[PDB]
Amino acid sequence: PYPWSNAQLSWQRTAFHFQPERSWMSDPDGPIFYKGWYHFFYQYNPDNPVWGNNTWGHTVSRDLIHWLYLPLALAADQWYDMQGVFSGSATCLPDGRIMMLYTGVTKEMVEMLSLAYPADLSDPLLVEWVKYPGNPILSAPPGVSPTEFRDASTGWYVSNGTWRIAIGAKYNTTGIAMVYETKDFKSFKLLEELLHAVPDTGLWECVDLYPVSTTGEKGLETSVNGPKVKHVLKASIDEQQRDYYAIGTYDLGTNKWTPDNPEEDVGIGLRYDWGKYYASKTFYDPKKQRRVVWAWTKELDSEVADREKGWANVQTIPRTVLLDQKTGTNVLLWPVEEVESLRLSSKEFSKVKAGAGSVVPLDVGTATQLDIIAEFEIDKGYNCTTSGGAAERGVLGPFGLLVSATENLSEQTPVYFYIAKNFKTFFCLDESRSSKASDVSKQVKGFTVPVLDGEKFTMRLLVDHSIVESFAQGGRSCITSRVYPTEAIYGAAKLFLFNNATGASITASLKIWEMNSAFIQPFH
Ligand SMILES: *[C@@H]1O[C@H](CO)[C@@H](O[C@@H]2O[C@H](CO)[C@@H](O[C@@H]3O[C@H](CO)[C@@H](O)[C@H](O)[C@@H]3O)[C@H](O)[C@H]2NC(C)=O)[C@H](O[C@@H]2O[C@@H](C)[C@@H](O)[C@@H](O)[C@@H]2O)[C@H]1NC(C)=O
Ligand SMILES: *[C@@H]1O[C@H](CO)[C@@H](O[C@@H]2O[C@H](CO)[C@@H](O[C@@H]3O[C@H](CO)[C@@H](O)[C@H](O)[C@@H]3O)[C@H](O)[C@H]2NC(C)=O)[C@H](O[C@@H]2O[C@@H](C)[C@@H](O)[C@@H](O)[C@@H]2O)[C@H]1NC(C)=O
Ligand SMILES: *[C@@H]1O[C@H](CO)[C@@H](O[C@@H]2O[C@H](CO)[C@@H](O[C@@H]3O[C@H](CO)[C@@H](O)[C@H](O)[C@@H]3O)[C@H](O)[C@H]2NC(C)=O)[C@H](O)[C@H]1NC(C)=O
Ligand SMILES: OC[C@H]1O[C@@](CO)(OC[C@@]2(O[C@H]3O[C@H](CO)[C@@H](O)[C@H](O)[C@H]3O)O[C@H](CO)[C@@H](O)[C@@H]2O)[C@@H](O)[C@@H]1O
Ligand SMILES: *[C@@H]1O[C@H](CO)[C@@H](O)[C@H](O[C@@H]2O[C@@H](C)[C@@H](O)[C@@H](O)[C@@H]2O)[C@H]1NC(C)=O
Repeated sequence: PYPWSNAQLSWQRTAFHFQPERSWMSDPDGPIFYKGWYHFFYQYNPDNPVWGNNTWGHTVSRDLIHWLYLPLALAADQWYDMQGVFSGSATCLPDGRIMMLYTGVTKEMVEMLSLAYPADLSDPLLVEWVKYPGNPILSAPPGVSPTEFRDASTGWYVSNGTWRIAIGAKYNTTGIAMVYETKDFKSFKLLEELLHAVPDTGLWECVDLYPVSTTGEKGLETSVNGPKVKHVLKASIDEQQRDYYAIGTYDLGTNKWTPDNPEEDVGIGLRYDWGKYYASKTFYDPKKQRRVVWAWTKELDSEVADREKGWANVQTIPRTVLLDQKTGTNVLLWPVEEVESLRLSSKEFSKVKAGAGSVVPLDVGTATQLDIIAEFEIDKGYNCTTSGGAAERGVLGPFGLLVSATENLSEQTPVYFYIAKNFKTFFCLDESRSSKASDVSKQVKGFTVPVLDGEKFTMRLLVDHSIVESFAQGGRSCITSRVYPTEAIYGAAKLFLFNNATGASITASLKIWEMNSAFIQPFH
């Protein structure tokens, strides 16, 4: 347990990530774009920087970056949600109505579906929210435990006025997605056919079903279906606390979602992000025609420090989701382009050489609010999770960057590539020496990333105080983590290009932008 100082703790607050004024924040709730505003809701504890007393916080922005706080949307003030207003999604009907479905928890820990809607649809800020007088609207079916009945998805249209929603759950150890039909969002009929099921995964929370285009570069409206359309099915795997997705096809007539590759099904395949990244939710953005993904990153320090600093957890910069057309077997996640409006000034590092076992300093000034874009070239079984990080030297790795580093390398956070034997390219983030404090996470995170002939090894890094977001090969693989250094803070945080390979030297070109505050404050 580290004697954290006020100066060390205040430094952890983010400059441009969404974060409430104080206290605990969790799952993204009912993201929508309505009347010129991006709407974001989130699990929020009014009382303490720990999970509990769940309410829905509410915030708005013109651009998905410059957020403005609004009053609480939903409180724990009805018998059916007295134990908490858990997560939920929004469906926007063609008549202009917004239906917000959420799970409310009773004093007996019973989870039941409820309906909320705006008190005034003419208000673009959607400040006030009303709970349907006839709540609660749906309780667990005979095969599902009433204490584990959660997370209604955004609905998709069938025909004749009927919509479909997904509620994840489990049969014994099999993860499942149930589908309910409705016409009025007040009565729900359980379909006999499950959306999909995968053995040995466990509880599926926060289930997401959405379509992706195979030809374009735009997101698809949630109800879009066809023979040229593929469907991503995503679930939060409760037992692991990590989000998994799979690429497949969905048939309206059958209601079955079928994976493109059974060996990479939901829960046993790929993730949006290989780091700390949970309860991810997507919404369709009509203005720029994107599908955007929200996900929260938990603190990786001690609860003692969380209580000391008075706040816990952040949301990541929202990302676009698009099908990787060059592989056909993964998605591409990339920060929304509006993050670039935070860029103040740039510095370029052209063709910087880094020999075997070397470390090259990159003078950028302050290295705590950065947007880094780098390309790597190599001049003329492994597993990130069980590797020794940047210390484990190989013939063609590890090489990459050192963020949140100290002058004398006493604290460092490597984000790196590793080429192992055909070639498997690994992308990892190494926490093992991030901080001199022992009451923080020290794991090494990462996975393989596809690298195609003719491509340079590229990485993007978003450095924002206590949170780093990393992107390999244009977003084929992402790693989000938290850092809590004791010395590598304020002016003392440095950036390094590093090569700890033995067999080769690397040549990197970089560009580094300093990043402004998102100026997240209350609404005017
Ligand atoms: C979750 O796990 C439980 C416990 O294993 C499953 O219940 C078990 O179902 C078995 C059938 O697959 C039962 O075994 C045999 O039943 C047949 C029926 O003709 C008989 O020939 C023979 O005498 C066996 O007993 C077993 O009795 C039962 N175990 C318990 C403790 O209840 C459960 O399956 C689900 O519930 C049962 C009651 C059936 O309705 C199944 O169809 C149903 O799937 C597992 N849950 C799921 C969703 O698969
Ligand atoms: C790379 O190395 C890591 C760390 O060893 C592997 O992840 C670990 O997988 C273990 C299972 O193979 C998990 O350990 C336990 O599994 C048992 C099942 O018998 C559970 O009952 C128990 O609760 C444990 O969880 C463990 O969760 C996991 N460790 C960590 C730190 O994540 C990894 O395997 C891969 O990742 C895991 C999360 C799954 O997705 C696997 O399917 C997947 O293969 C190793 N990857 C390799 C060898 O390819
Ligand atoms: C590149 O690889 C080298 C070789 O692994 C890395 O140097 C090694 O760093 C580790 C971690 O700090 C050192 O282990 C330490 O040992 C000391 C006692 O000697 C112990 O007090 C610590 O608790 C820790 O276990 C190790 O000394 C050192 N090895 C060598 C040969 O230098 C180096 O850090 C890597 N470069 C990076 C990450 O930029
Ligand atoms: O906040 C409600 C919302 O969160 C979800 C998905 O994140 O899971 C709820 C869940 O998570 C909490 O569990 C423990 C609290 O004991 C805490 O360590 C963790 O950080 C929390 O996120 O709560 C129950 C426990 O009561 C767990 O089954 C589950 O992980 C989602 O299901 C829900 O809508
Ligand atoms: C939810 O609200 C209640 C009443 O306002 C708070 O007391 C809870 O705080 C927790 O419970 C009290 C009795 C004490 O043990 C404190 O240490 C706890 O944090 C609050 N619940 C949560 C989970 O923050």
